[PDB]
Amino acid sequence: ALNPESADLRALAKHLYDSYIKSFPLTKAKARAILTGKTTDKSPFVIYDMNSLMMGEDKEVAIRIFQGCQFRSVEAVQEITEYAKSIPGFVNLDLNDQVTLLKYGVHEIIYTMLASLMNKDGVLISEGQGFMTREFLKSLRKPFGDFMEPKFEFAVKFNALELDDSDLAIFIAVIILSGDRPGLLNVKPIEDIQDNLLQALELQLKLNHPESSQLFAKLLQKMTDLRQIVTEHVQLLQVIKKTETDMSLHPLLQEIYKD
Ligand SMILES: CC/C=C\C/C=C\C/C=C\C/C=C\C/C=C\C/C=C\CCC(=O)O
Repeated sequence: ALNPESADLRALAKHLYDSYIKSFPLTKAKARAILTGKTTDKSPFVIYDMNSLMMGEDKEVAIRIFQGCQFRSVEAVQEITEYAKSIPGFVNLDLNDQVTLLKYGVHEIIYTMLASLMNKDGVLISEGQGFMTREFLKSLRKPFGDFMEPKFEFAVKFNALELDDSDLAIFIAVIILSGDRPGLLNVKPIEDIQDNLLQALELQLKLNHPESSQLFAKLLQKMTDLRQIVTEHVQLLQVIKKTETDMSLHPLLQEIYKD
């Protein structure tokens, strides 16, 4: 009994999933397959101590690792940015609002997808070839040992929803196209787009998780969690700025944070 109205939403869902697969080299599906011994050819090298770290590379630890994450983030911003362009209506919006939606949405999206590469013990690195334990990270020199812990806590709770890539594709689209962003010139156009995006997600979740009662509301509530993650990460950098005057925060990343 898929009426003609709902039929339009499915088409949107498929389009986004398609652009999602095409913009992100390491999907949750692949991540899970690596993480759960579902292989012998895609198993990762593990880093849990200083020795394994150096035995893993095939300037100091804490700093070297931080610069690393910096490189990746910027790469992610680039991937998320290319995904944005595929969202119907996004490029058609005011150029300025396009920049605002990205600057405010990029990190909320990065933490959402990061969960895909995490389990309670650690996180995949280098496109899945490596796996760095939570303990190792939670032990790095202060205050770097506090950088990852908050994301892990999100991940663990967030992964309980058991969402797959097709679900995520729409969710992250909903995140970007949010009219309540600071400095938006024309909120209306943006809200019209989020409206059917939320309509797409709801059907998507409905059909794909017929048993999960109120999955739509549970997922939307998680959006609060992402926000706090961003908030405290920000003041964390402010500290790193002061304590490490010789460390360089990538310009692209520095531009996103003037908010
Ligand atoms: C361990 C670093 C070395 C290589 C990186 C390879 C893959 C990266 C994947 C996971 C690494 C762990 C965290 C990085 C993920 C997101 C960035 C973390 C915080 C955001 C920092 C920011 O953008 O300000």
